[PDB]
Amino acid sequence: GEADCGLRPLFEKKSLEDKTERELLESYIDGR
Amino acid sequence: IVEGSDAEIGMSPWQVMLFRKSPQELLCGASLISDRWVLTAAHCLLYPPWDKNFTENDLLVRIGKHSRTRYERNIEKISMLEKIYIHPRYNWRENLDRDIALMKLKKPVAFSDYIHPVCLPDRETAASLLQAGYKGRVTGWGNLKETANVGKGQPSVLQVVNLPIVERPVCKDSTRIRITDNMFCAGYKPDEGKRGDACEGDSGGPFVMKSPFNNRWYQMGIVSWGEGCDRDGKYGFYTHVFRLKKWIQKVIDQFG
RNA sequence: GGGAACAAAGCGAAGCACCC
Ligand SMILES: *C[C@@](*)(O)[C@H](CCCNC(N)=[NH2+])NC(=O)[C@@H]1CCCN1C(=O)[C@H](N)Cc1ccccc1
Ligand SMILES: *[C@@H]1O[C@H](CO)[C@@H](O)[C@H](O)[C@H]1NC(C)=O
Ligand SMILES: [Ca+2]
Ligand SMILES: [Mg+2]
Repeated sequence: GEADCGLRPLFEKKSLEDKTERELLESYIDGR
Repeated sequence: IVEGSDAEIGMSPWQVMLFRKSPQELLCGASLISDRWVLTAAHCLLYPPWDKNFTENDLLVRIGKHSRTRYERNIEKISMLEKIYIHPRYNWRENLDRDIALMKLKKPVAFSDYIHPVCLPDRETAASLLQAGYKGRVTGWGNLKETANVGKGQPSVLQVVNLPIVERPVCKDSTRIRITDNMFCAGYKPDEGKRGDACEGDSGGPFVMKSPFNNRWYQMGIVSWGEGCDRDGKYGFYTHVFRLKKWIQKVIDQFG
């Protein structure tokens, strides 16, 4: 394990994103 | 959670509520890491300076919740604890070093739209993502204001806030308390204008990161301690999950 | 070089006493 961890049934598994996850992804742009 | 907002439904399906049987009250947060293991902060279970020393039968876990108080019929699941494991070097006397505990459930929970485990980081994932300036996410039903009795400062539903990881020397200079290599801190600096923090009630809850490499959510931190909540020049402190992963795995590999 | 080091004592946008 843990096979299928970290993938939310109502978001990643539906290819839908929550309202603020883009803020997390943008924080990687630079660093560090 | 101070200066966060309402979670969306199913936004944090690994969120667990630790709940006292008598009186009936919320104790802490926690996270689901498999169908029968729950991760939380040691000080939620054992803190002698507050005469706190819970046994398995004092507690429930409530999984799949959104409302703080309403019983969520056909959504939430309630499990009893089979056993509690406190980190054997947990330092409650000084600084809550290694503020981490595992709870084994009496029977496995079934996963659903609202219940799903978070990943724990491997070395590469931790080394890549646990960097100052990167943001993660903290969730809880804890207090809305530094200043739990007061119902105006208790949320109706699960709260969420995103916060950047802070450079270790800044964490260290912010406080007279000794910061160990098994902790990190997060929060906006006063010059960054934005606000937010965990607070009392949020301990045990997860600090999570979404991996840009495989789109999976990883728990990097556990809400552990602070001084006040959301003060300028103060930061929240978190147990460093990757640093204590060997212990987590040891317990799980050994105890079923 | 390998293991261990329940990240133990330590050492910056933290990544570097035991056995073979
Ligand atoms: C148990 C948790 O709900 C809570 C989390 C507080 C988080 N605060 C912020 N701003 N992110 N933890 C605590 O209340 C812990 C447990 C014991 C005392 N404590 C503290 O946070 C004190 N305020 C400071 C402290 C005292 C002694 C040892 C370490 C920290
Ligand atoms: C906690 O509780 C158990 C009894 O349930 C007791 O044996 C143990 O010594 C207590 N520990 C502390 C530090 O108070
Ligand atoms: Ca602050
Ligand atoms: Mg150490």
